[PDB]
Amino acid sequence: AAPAGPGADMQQRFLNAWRQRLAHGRVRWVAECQMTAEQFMQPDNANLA
Amino acid sequence: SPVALYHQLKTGLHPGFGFTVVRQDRFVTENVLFSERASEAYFLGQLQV
Repeated sequence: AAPAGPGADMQQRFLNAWRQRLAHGRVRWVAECQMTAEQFMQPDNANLA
Repeated sequence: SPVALYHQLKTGLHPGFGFTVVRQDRFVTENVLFSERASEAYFLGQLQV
């Protein structure tokens, strides 16, 4: 995003306008807790491709 | 609980109880046979068409 205006509520611009789409779907890129052979396996790692 | 037993097992904590693992397995054999002089009194009927 582009930042806009004062920086004070810029965190608050992020928290309120995103909260519906942020809290609903799980993020892809937290896969660090996935193990080594739990990476390449097809179960739970449809993000393989 | 079975919801909790994801986060114990998929992450890698041993959940306090351990398993025995049963599979089936199948093997071809090559069986030798034997018999004595007369084991089967055998019979043959008349053909019909």
